[PDB]
Amino acid sequence: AGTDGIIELRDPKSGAPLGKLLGVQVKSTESGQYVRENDNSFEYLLKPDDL
Amino acid sequence: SKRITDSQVLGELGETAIKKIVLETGFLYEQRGRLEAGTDGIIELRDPKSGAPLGKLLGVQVKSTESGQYVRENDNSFEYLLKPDDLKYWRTSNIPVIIVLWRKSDETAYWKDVSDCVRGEERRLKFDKGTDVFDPRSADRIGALTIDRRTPGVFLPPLNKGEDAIINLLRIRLPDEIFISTSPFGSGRDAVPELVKHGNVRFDWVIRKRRFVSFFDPREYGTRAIVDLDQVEAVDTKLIAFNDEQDDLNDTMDLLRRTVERQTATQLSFLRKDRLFHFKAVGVGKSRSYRYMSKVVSAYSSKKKDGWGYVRHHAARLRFERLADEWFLVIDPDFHFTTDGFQPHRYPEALLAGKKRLERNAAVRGQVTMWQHLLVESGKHEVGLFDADKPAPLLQFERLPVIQLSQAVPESSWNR
Amino acid sequence: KRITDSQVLGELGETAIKKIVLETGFLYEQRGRLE
Amino acid sequence: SKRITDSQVLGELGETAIKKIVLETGFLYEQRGRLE
Amino acid sequence: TFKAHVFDEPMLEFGDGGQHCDPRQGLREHGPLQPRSGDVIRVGVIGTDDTVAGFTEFLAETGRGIESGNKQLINLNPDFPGLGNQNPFRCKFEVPDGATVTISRRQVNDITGIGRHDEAVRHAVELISSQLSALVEGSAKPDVIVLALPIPLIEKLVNAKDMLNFRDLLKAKTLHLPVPTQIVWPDTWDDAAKIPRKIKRDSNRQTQVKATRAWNLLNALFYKAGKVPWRLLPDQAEYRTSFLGIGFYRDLDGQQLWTSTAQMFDERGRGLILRGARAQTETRGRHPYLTAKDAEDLVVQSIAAYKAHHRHVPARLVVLKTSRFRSEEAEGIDAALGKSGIEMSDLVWVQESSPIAIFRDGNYPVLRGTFVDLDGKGLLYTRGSVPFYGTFPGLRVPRPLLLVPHENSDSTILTLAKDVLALTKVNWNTTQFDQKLPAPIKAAREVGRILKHVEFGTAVSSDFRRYT
Amino acid sequence: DDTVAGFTEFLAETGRGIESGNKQLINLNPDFPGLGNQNPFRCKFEVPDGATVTISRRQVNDITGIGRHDEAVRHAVELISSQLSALVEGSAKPDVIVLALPIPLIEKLVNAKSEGEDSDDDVDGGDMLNFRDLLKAKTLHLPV
Amino acid sequence: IVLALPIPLIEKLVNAKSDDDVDGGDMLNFRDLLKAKTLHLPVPTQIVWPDTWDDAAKIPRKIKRDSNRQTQVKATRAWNLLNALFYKAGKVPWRLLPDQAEYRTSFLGIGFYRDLDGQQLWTSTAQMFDERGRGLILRGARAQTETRGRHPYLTAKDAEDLVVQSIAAYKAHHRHVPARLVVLKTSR
Amino acid sequence: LALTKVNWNTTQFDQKLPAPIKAAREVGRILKHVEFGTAVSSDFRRYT
Amino acid sequence: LALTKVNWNTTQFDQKLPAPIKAAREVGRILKHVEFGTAVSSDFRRYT
Amino acid sequence: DDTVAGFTEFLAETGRGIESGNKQLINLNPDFPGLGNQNPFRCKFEVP
DNA sequence: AGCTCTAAAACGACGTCTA
DNA sequence: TAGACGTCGTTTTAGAGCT
RNA sequence: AUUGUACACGGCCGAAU
DNA sequence: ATTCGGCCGTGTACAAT
Ligand SMILES: [Ca+2]
Ligand SMILES: [Ca+2]
Ligand SMILES: [Ca+2]
Ligand SMILES: [Ca+2]
Repeated sequence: AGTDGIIELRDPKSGAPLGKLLGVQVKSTESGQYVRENDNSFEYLLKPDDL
Repeated sequence: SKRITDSQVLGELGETAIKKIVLETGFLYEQRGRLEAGTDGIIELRDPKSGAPLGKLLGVQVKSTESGQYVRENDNSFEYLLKPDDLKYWRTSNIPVIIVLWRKSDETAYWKDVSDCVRGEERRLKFDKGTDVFDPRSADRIGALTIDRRTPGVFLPPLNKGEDAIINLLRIRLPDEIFISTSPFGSGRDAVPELVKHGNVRFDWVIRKRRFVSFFDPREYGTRAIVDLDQVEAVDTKLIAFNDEQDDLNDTMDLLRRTVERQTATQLSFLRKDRLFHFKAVGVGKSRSYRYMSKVVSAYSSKKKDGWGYVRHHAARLRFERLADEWFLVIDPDFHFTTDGFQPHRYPEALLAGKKRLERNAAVRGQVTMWQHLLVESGKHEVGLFDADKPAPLLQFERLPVIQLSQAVPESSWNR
Repeated sequence: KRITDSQVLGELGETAIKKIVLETGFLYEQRGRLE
Repeated sequence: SKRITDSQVLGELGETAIKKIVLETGFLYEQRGRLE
Repeated sequence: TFKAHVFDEPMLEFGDGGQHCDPRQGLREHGPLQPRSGDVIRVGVIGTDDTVAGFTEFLAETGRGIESGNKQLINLNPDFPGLGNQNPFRCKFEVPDGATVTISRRQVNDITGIGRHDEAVRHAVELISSQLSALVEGSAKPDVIVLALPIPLIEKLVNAKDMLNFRDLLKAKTLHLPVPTQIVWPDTWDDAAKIPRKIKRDSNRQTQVKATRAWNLLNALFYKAGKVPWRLLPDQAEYRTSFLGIGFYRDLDGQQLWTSTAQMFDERGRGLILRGARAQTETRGRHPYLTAKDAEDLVVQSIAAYKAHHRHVPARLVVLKTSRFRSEEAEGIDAALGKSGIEMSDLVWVQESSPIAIFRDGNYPVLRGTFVDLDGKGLLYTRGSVPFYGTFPGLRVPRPLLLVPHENSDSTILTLAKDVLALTKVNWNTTQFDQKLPAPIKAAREVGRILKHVEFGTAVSSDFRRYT
Repeated sequence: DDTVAGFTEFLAETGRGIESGNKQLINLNPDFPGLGNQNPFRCKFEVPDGATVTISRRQVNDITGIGRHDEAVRHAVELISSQLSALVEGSAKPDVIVLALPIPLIEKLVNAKSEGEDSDDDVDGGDMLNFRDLLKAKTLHLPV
Repeated sequence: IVLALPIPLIEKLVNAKSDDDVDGGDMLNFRDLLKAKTLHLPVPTQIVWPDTWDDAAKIPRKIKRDSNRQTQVKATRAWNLLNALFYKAGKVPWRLLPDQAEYRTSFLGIGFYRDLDGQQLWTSTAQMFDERGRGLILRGARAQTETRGRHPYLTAKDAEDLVVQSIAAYKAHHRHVPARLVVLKTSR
Repeated sequence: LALTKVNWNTTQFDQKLPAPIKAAREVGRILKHVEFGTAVSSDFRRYT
Repeated sequence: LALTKVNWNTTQFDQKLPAPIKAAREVGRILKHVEFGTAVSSDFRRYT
Repeated sequence: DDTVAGFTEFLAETGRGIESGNKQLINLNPDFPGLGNQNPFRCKFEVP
């Protein structure tokens, strides 16, 4: 699907799961170099269908 | 040793069973791992027309049961008590959460939004066995919870598998044989009074351009004085009925309507100023009822009221069209108003406008089915069941196959 | 993107089979995304 | 009232780390469900 | 048998590439397709002082926002966002100082004193048109002029105390003024005021909720200001097409029948030109069809209008008519196409009186956009249950459109139905997108009402701003 | 556009499977299985959008309006070759191109009878041009 | 298809040294002859010398027999070669960004080339126009006309038949004649 | 100037000649050896 | 007899003629209109 | 067989990325990215 | 300082009191 | 009869315990 | 006439007897 | 007169089950 995982919040003190979900998509690269990557910043181009 | 008790496998059986139900509905299920906190899965909506995942999620909690009865089960509804800790966790969620109950004994699944409290009791839900069933028929209802109805601009594409709709057409099975002749009479109207003196009135005949045509042989069951016997040579119906000439279309349509009138003459009266077929009223002030199939349904074809009153005969505008060299009949539901049931009413404005305003698609569709049942039955074999003085009807009407619609109206979700 | 009806059919079959194994008495473990 | 103790989170983290190590090796790892 | 199909709702464009299926919602998110230059749309008002002040506050009342008239259906009866960052037009409507013309009580009493309704209508038209000229020539210079008719005038001009129609006569007699007009009754901008009906004096006029009224009225004002609100989203690779709707209107005497045409085509870039025009030469007759010679001239004029904007003849020409295409019209149209070298052509008769219908189990009608092929004749449900609205917004039962293409049609009925269904969403006179008729067909009829009083040979503006 | 839409539906219809014409001889007249386990080619026959070229009614009337059959065939070949050239150099290049000839074009090119008075039927000549053979010969340079 | 010519074959075909006496100096060009003779094949072909995919390889020049040819750096060679390979595979890499309000235009370039006999002059033309949607068509055609001479210019009839052919090619994709037609020519 | 950036034979965009002019010359080199009257593909991929 | 079952123009395997004979006649129909000395593709998919 | 194997390695070599030939002018002489997310053609050049 | 049971959390239904 | 409270089953790690 | 639909009424047209 | 086809114009009810 569009997302690759769901992050659910949880209070680190009491351990109570807050129930708030958060979609996550993960792009994995192997020894790549992002577009216009300096030593402090870089860019990334999202696919139009993902938006 | 290690044991996997029947309770554990049953609990996993329910989660798999609900996933199977969701998947065949068309959505996507998302089983949560060991760290589930009260939601047994996540449901993502999908568009059945295009297959695109809609991206709207909702939590699922599944509570299985091998056998037994829920709280206050009465074969119509039951209740379920929610654990307070579960209810508190579900409230904090930013997505809707639905609880699904699965019973192994009768392999049934019921669903309900956890926020659908009954009688103000927050931790009690009241199911309904006739409308809370978990299955593909409820796809639109599930997706409706994923949006806030209070904010503008939120909507869901139709999620049902599809529907089936009637076409409001009746296929006409014409007899393969048509009786044509070059009658000496110049016009049809001129020959009408001449028929009365001779007798043997049938009135399924149309003559124009000095040429005669009918489905019945004029030599019997009808008069002969209007035609010359030598030139009466019977020919196949396909030669004139499906012939491209415009004049051959007009007489065929006129012949079809006049033929239809005799077949339904037992119950239908054909008005002339308005080309309207209306149910004839037996008894001046006696309302009628006609029964038709779908199931046994009795509709008040003739209805009368108090005061000076009127008689609301159910009416139709029967019209004939030719499609793909095959003749069809169109039913246009309408109403006819009469004071004593025989002569027309004089101010049917408020009655027609008042009556037509109220009915909806459900009522209009019922009238189409009623008329379709009547015309089909009116031409059936053995309708007279005598083989003499009542021959088999010439025209056979059969319902078209039901039209298949890919998308379906989310009518169930539109409850107010 | 899109999810073809054949793609969801495969998951329906695996879920149907997993359902069949469960009341048989055994245990079923659906494998990961890798085929 | 619902609580996810650090023990369960630590166990899940250990399982995830072992799966990550296995995938770094080049093998395939399948995680068993509730009925493990 | 008969094969069905349910078209998805065509997508619209609202500037900056904004795409949505709902005009009013699409305007909220992205704004108008063509952004208005400046930030204020100056609106002139003509009427009695109470009507002028009553409408002036209504424009301000829209700035603060109007609460949704039915919370159950906020997609069908949405709120008006107001002057915030969600302004549907990204502009504010003002009645600038000096842009107000007042009809005196003596002037109003002068109109109502005339016994003859037709004579009173003509006397009112020349009075109002004179006041229109003063507003245009003055330093105010509005963009759109609103005529707020007082209740006594409405009781006289519309109701009694064939006959002339005040709106059609007024629009025709002001076709020579640059600023478009807009008639508004007091019921629109004030819930307290009630106007009795014509035949039934006891009954009042039932109107939509104020939020819906503000959506439709201000959209018309914005369009009449000079900017196109929205447009059909163009496909990636489609033929450069021109749509020509042909309609007929009764003559003033009530016997003869003229031909009124409306043409819609995409402009170069972001735009949608809607042109209302009349046949240059009309042969006297009562015929609801066309002659081979005049049908040729209508196409030739249509091609020239398209060629003026694009500098190339259209690739495909779609002709929509209110009556069955006959052999004389088809061969007349073919002659004009051969002269201009148009490759493909469609000739569709948009019939609304067909008795064929479709019914489904349940209390709601079939979905909008459902199509069924009938031996090459299309049964399109341009109106029906709308999933976006959550209901079917209408009376008893929607009546489907029967599309009967001529034999000289290049495209299939499936493609034509999709185009016809899409054309129903570009009627800028309203924000509700479930219109029964396509815009070229509807605009042709609306043009005919105004042109009924315009004398033949008079040169009039082809802009649809003056007829909507 | 009638033939293009008609043939495109037929390709989808073969995907759903077609019942055998003669059940008595199920080997000589089998049934097309369609998509599934028994898909004969293990592939879907789809017509991608933008891979269709429509012959306008004026273009068909241009071919039918030519008196001599041999001239009409040659004119038709040049017309189809131009459309074929545009289809192979477009963005959506197909694997195989299907020429779904309309009924009027077949009548004029194969049956060689014109709606008006027929010229080449009156003057038979030594032989007659074959549209199919000439079209294949004149499109040998095209890659599809 | 990539034709990776070996070094000994390049020496014979290009440098012609392995040379015989010069006869007119109109030596055949292997690349142009190969491209022409395989125009009936359905797959485009690409010629690649060894020194582009291998920095160690060195082919001496034709006349300057003591010097190798100098080539661009390996990264630049990979950029140009793979872009050509992608284009010949059947897809357009990039296109000019079109202005929203622009006339539908068709570009027609006209050029001339010496005949194989070295005296006569033929006309070769190329046409550029963007198809409906995201695409760009570049056609290459020779004027189907018989007016042979040495003039580096067209005749009245020759140009008319050439422009008509270009318009018809445009009308095949757009189904409408272009709004603008820009003709670029190498001679006055 | 815009036409110089669509030659497709090189990734360096500072081309001197417009593409239609350049493409015409590239077609000419191949067509010297193609005898007149022979039908050939108009695709530029066969000449670049 | 074996060569009669490789006529890919049809799926009915009982064919009266071997494929080399059948294919040689099919290319004759197409090459009838091709001028001599003009290079044409030898692929049989262009002739079947 | 030397050039066929030699060019095939080059196609795979471009997949791994080629360092720029002149870092002083990184725009005139850029480095070929390879098969990462910066793949200029989003496809693999392979010899089957 | 090792084992070993023992706490502590979660989920899965299902008797049992407890009214 | 409903209805938490409970026992039973598992994982999960970590502690107080007897040693 | 903010907006259109549905219904009701009325007028008229095209082809042949 | 009929039988088939169709069209345009002015009013009310209603805001949608
Ligand atoms: Ca679970
Ligand atoms: Ca308006
Ligand atoms: Ca090159
Ligand atoms: Ca074949």
